[PDB]
Amino acid sequence: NDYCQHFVDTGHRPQNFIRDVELIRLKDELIAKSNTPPMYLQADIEAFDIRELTPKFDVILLEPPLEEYYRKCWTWDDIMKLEIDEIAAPRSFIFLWCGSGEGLDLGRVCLRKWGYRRCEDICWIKTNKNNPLDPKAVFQRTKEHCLMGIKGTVDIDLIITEEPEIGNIEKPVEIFHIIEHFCLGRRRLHLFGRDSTIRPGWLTVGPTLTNSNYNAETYASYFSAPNSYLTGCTEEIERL
Amino acid sequence: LFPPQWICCDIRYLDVSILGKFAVVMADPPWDIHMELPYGTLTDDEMRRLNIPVLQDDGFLFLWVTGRAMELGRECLNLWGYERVDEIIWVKTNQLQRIIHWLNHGKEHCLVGVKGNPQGFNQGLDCDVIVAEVRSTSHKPDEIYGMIERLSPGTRKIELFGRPHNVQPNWITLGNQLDGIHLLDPDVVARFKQRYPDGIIS
Ligand SMILES: Nc1ncnc2c1ncn2[C@@H]1O[C@H](CNCCNc2ncnc3c2ncn3[C@@H]2O[C@@H](CO)[C@@H](O)[C@H]2O)[C@@H](O)[C@H]1O
Ligand SMILES: [Mg+2]
Repeated sequence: NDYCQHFVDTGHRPQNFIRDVELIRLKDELIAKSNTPPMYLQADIEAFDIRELTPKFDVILLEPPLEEYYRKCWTWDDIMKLEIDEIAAPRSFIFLWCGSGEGLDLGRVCLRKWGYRRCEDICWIKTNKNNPLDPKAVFQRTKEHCLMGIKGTVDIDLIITEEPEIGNIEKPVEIFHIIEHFCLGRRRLHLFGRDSTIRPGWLTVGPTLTNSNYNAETYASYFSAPNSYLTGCTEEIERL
Repeated sequence: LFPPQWICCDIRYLDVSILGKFAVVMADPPWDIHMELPYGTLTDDEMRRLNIPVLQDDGFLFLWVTGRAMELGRECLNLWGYERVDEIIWVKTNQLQRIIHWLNHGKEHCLVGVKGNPQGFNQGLDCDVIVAEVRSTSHKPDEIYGMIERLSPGTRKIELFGRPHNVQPNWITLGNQLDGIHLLDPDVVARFKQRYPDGIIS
């Protein structure tokens, strides 16, 4: 069966016909125990000195509002001028949502500009089971890319969900599960998150947040010794 | 001349100027990713030096990439004069439509580059995701040829580093695991005889 032909005939995207969507649940439980309380800060990131965000992060998840998500938007001009390398830990990771257009190229420049190399290309494949173009596009675009970068010395690289309703820009929460299952460290930063993305074990910073609770000293206190090097997947260290 | 055509050769040394101009170029190059490799590979410089630019005036390049060739392929694509305008993902399934360093890989990528200004192509007919079953090793799916034919029907196309299973109507396949030289287009046959009177690339 040729699913490309079928999509041309019926409008059903080939990904509509992918099936299947011990236990890694103890791991999810250990992640849940070591998670810091959610912390969040409203900040207009264009006008913001990100150096105030401390300590340096083990994971950064970067979700700038691209113009192409809407059919304040950030261009790739704005994005690559962010000083991400000033808040990343010497060994750390980035997950950068790049869209489906020029972001697949300009996002790689960003990663390299900030000192990372790409190790994974995670593809969010959007099904249209419920509802069966950029001028330069050759094909209908049915996916977004989240690039994974590393600096310093169980899951697949695909997320499959139904295409969200027009105007809805949320990315699949599955991206958080992939990141947390990597056990990369406990300082996790989500840039351009929203009230609806705030989540235990994460510091969320974005312009549309309606409330803040971030305090750099309080935040750093979660990783003072004996907890400085936890992966986020191990039992807590006992006190008194 | 519509039927399949092919040239067994070393694509490094073949004078591709004898082949004319193509609406579509596709390649699945033997990128030198750091491994032993069951086949022979091309260094980054040999990939860069390939004479892709002479093959098209206006049209599309399809370039399979993996590993660090996702970045190198973009370099080659831009050095050869193309702009990357799309990226096809092949989701690899088994016969039951289930998907087969840090993450396990369920997919392979195909960069789509444009050069010049192609006109009369049917852009937007297909979508950028392929769902299709794995065949032999490093065997890309047949669905790509129907996508390419709907995009540019009846035009001349050329594949680089193809294997015998890759030969198709409207395509000229080059590769070093093909069997000999099968040419039918009279223009191509004439220029080949001129460039290679004794039938050998060196
Ligand atoms: N200067 C040059 N000029 C022209 N063509 C060249 C070339 N230098 C390399 N080529 C040719 O470009 C093609 C590259 N295609 C990328 C897809 N990868 C594989 N290609 C072929 N066989 C494979 C592959 N993966 C696993 N195998 C298995 O190993 C084999 C032997 O063990 C076989 O038994 C398979 O089952 C290939 O045909 C090369 O020969
Ligand atoms: Mg700087």
